[PDB]
Amino acid sequence: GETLGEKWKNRLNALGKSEFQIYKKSGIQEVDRTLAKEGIKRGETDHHAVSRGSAKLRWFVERNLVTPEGKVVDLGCGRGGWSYYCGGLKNVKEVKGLTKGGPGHEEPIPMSTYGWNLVRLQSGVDVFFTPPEKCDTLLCDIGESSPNPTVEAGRTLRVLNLVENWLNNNTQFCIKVLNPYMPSVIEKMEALQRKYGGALVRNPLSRNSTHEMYWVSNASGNIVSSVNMISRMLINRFTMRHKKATYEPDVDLGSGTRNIGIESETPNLDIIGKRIEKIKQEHETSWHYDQDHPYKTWAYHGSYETKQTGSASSMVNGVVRLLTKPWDVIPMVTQMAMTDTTPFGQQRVFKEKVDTRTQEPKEGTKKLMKITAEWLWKELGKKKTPRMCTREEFTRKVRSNAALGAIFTDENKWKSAREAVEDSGFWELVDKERNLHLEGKCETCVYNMMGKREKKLGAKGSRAIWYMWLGARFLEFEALGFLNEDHWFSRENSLSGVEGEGLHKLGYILRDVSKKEGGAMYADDTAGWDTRITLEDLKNEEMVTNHMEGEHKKLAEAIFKLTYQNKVVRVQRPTPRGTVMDIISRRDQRGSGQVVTYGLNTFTNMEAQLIRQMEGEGVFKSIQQLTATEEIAVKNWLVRVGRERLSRMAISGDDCVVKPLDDRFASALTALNDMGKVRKDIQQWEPSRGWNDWTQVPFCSHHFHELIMKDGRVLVVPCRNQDELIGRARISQGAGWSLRETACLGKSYAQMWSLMYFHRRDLRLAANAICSAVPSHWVPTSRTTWSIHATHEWMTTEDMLTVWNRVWIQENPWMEDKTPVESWEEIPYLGKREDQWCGSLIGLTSRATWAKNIQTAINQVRSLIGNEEYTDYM
Ligand SMILES: C[S@@+](CC[C@H](N)C(=O)[O-])C[C@H]1O[C@@H](n2cnc3c(N)ncnc32)[C@H](O)[C@@H]1O
Ligand SMILES: [Zn+2]
Ligand SMILES: [Zn+2]
Repeated sequence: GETLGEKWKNRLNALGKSEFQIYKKSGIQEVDRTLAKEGIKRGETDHHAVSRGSAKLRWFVERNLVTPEGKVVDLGCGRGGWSYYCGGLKNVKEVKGLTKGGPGHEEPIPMSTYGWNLVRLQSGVDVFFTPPEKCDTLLCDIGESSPNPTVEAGRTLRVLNLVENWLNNNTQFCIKVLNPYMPSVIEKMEALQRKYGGALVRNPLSRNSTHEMYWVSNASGNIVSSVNMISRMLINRFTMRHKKATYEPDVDLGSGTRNIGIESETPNLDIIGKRIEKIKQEHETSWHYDQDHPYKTWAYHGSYETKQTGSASSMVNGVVRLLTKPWDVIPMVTQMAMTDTTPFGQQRVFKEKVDTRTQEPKEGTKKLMKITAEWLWKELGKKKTPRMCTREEFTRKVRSNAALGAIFTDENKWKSAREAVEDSGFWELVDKERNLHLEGKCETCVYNMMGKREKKLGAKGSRAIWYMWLGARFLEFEALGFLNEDHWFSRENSLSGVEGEGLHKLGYILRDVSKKEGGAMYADDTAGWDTRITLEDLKNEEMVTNHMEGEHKKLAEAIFKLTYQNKVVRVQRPTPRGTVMDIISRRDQRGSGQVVTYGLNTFTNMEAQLIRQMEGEGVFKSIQQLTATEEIAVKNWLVRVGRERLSRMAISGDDCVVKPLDDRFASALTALNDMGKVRKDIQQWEPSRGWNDWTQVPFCSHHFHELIMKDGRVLVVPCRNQDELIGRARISQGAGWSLRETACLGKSYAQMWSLMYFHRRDLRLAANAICSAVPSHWVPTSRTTWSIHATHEWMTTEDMLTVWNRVWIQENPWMEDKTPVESWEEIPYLGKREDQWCGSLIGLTSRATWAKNIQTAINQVRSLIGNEEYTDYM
C-alpha cells in the first residue's frame, strides 16, 4: 500500500456490499440507459447506443482529446459502442472492431445507426494474437478489474505492450489504462508518452469503483501528477456525503448509410439511360440524389420514397412443436430462425455479398472458357434447335399457375399475372418494349431486388430474389424460354444436367456417376456463385445466339446485351427520412429471371468443371496464356472425351458433383479461382476433399442412402441431418396466422416426410402423428422447401401410400419390378445406426417416452383444433 492509488484500493476492498454499491455512483456522471435498452430489446437498430461506451467516448471526442479519422481499429469492441459512435464521425472512413466472443464476453450487436455500413464488427478474435495492420485511429477499452492491483498491473502492461505494436507517429488513440497508479504501469506509461505523446485523462462517466484513466492522443500532462490527483479525488469520495450520480442524456447515434467516395463502376449510360429516366419521371415527386448512398461496386443513379417491405419476425409452428417435444432441448432445432427481409436486413447482405468485385480472368483462362462454351453450345444443340416461345405458351403458363420466376404485375393496372395476360393493354406495353428491343433499345427491363425469406440457423439477413416486370419476363421467355421449354439441360441432352429430375431420383443419378471409374467424388460449393459471374461468362453464355437466326437472334441479343450485361436494379434502403428505393446498376453478376438463371448457371458450371478436369489432367499448363499447341490439345480433349467427362458430373445450378479421372483434380485450382468461382469455407489454395462413399456426397442440400426393401428391391432415398428437417418444420412462414393455416403447413411437412423421409424412424412417427392430429379432409398449405427439384407430390389429400407407390414404384425409372406395396409396414427404415448417424433420437429414453405417449400429444393438438373428422395413422 505504498502509492496513494494502492491506499485507495485497500480502502475500496474493505467496503461492504452496500457501501461499495453506494460509493460506486457518488458524484459521478451517468447515462440513463433505460430507453436504449428497451428500444434495442424491441428490435430498434436506429438512434440507440449499444452500451454506456458511446457516451464515454463522446466525452473525449467532444473535448478534442481524441479525433477519430480514416481507418479506425477498435480493440475489444464488445457490443460495438465505440465503433458505432465512430461510424457517424465526419472524418472517419472505415471502422474495424475486433472482440473475443463466447461465454462471459459481450457479442457485437447489429445496428443501423449513422454510418453503420462503414463498421465491420468481428467476434472470436483474441486481439493479443492478431497481426497489427495499418490504421489512422487505434481505440482500446481492454482491462478486467481485480481486487489485486498487481494482477491489474500485469493485465494493463499486457494491453500497453499490445497497443504499442499498432501505434505509429500519426496514430490518433484512446486507450484504457485499467490500473494507472502501479509503479510498473507509471514507468511503461512514461516511456509511451515520451514517444507518442498524449496524456492520461479521467472520464467523469467512469464509476468510483475503478481507477481507469484513458491515454488520449491530443491531451498533455504529467503522468504522476495526473494519477495522484485522481487517487486523491477517489479517496475523498469515500467520506463525502453521498451525492447522487449526475444524470447525463444518452447519445443519439442517428440512422442511415454513409458514402466515403469509393465508386468502382463505370455504367454504360447509353444502354441504361432510358430505364433510369423513366423511373426518374415516374417518381419526380420524391426523386433525389442521396450523397450518403452505400454503393461501392454498383453505380448509383438516385432514390425515391417507398413503403417498407419484408419482415424480421419468425413464428413457431405450434402443431409441429407439440408433436416433437424431445427436440425442444436441441439447439440445432430451436435456434432455427427466419431471415430478415426488411430494408436493413437486405442492405446488410448487399454490403457483405453483393457489393463485391470479381477480378478480370487472365488471357489463357478467357481462351479456355471461350473454346469450352463454343463446344458446349454445339453439344447441347446437336439434338435440339433454338426456337421462339409464344404469347399463347406464356398465357397457358400463367393460367395453369405453372413455374414462372419472381414477377411484378403493375398493382394499379392489374392485380395478378392472370388478370394482366387476359388484357390486350398488357400486350400493347409488351409490343412497345419488343419494338425498342428490335432497335437495340431498352426502357422497362429493370429488376426489383427483394429479400428472400429462408429458414437458417441464425436472426440472419436475407438473400436477394430479382423480380422482373411480367412484360420483361415475357420478352425473356420468348427469346430464351426454349432452354427450359425444350429441356436443353436435361440429363439426356446435357450429360451433366439434372433438369426435370425430382429431388428423390437425384440419388440414383449420383449412384450412376459413382459406377464410373475414377477418383473420389467432389462436391465443392462456390461462395455466392451469382455474384461471381463475370462479363466473360455473360459473353460466353450469349454465344447460344450463334445457333439462332433473324428476328430470334436480334431479340435474344437484346436480352443478353441490354438486360443481362447492363442491369438496372431497384433496391430498398432505410434512411433518416424513411425507406427509399435506390436505382443502381451493374454490368457483370447474375441478374436474369429465376428459370433462365438455372439454365445459364448449369451451362457455366458444366464449362467451369470441364476446365477444372482439363487442369487436373494437365491438358494446359498455365492460365496466363494458352499456347497454339494447348488450344489444339483443349479442342481435341473436348472433341475426344468431352461427352464422357460431362457424364462424370451431376450439375444442378451452381451445385455440382464431379467424379474426375483421378484425384489430381483436388489441387487443380488456378483456373477455378481465376474464373472467379472461388470455393466456400476453404482457403483459396487448400486442396479439395472428396468422398469415397457416394451415399455421403452432398447434392441439392441432401445425401442419398441405398435402402433394401423386404422383397429385395433397392430404393435410393434422399436424406439430411434430422435437426435441419425438424427445425425447419417448426418455423411458420411470416407472422399473424390462424391455427387452420398452421396445421395445413405442418401437414405439408408431415406428408413431405412420408414421401421422402419415411426411412427416418422419428420422422415417420412425427409425420403420422401430424396427419392424425390434423383433420383428414384439410388440404396441405404453403411451401416446405424452395428447392427447384422439389416435386411437391405431398401437396394432396390423396392417400399417401397411393402417392408413395406412384413416386417410388410406378413412375420410378430405377424400379424394374412394378409390384405395389400393400402397406406402410412393408416400407423400410434405414438401419438403426445409419438413422442415428443422421440425427435420430432412437435409442434415447426421452424419445421412447415420446413414442409411447404420442396419443396424448395427438389429442392435445386435436383439442386445440376442435372436434372434427380425424383418422388414426398410428
Ligand atoms: C469494456 S468492454 C468495451 C466496451 C466497448 N468499447 C463498447 O462501447 O461497447 C471490453 C471488451 O473487450 C473484450 N475483450 C477482452 N479481452 C479481449 C481480447 N484479448 N481480445 C479481444 N477482445 C477482448 C471483452 O469481451 C469486452 O467486451
Ligand atoms: Zn427492355
Ligand atoms: Zn442420412
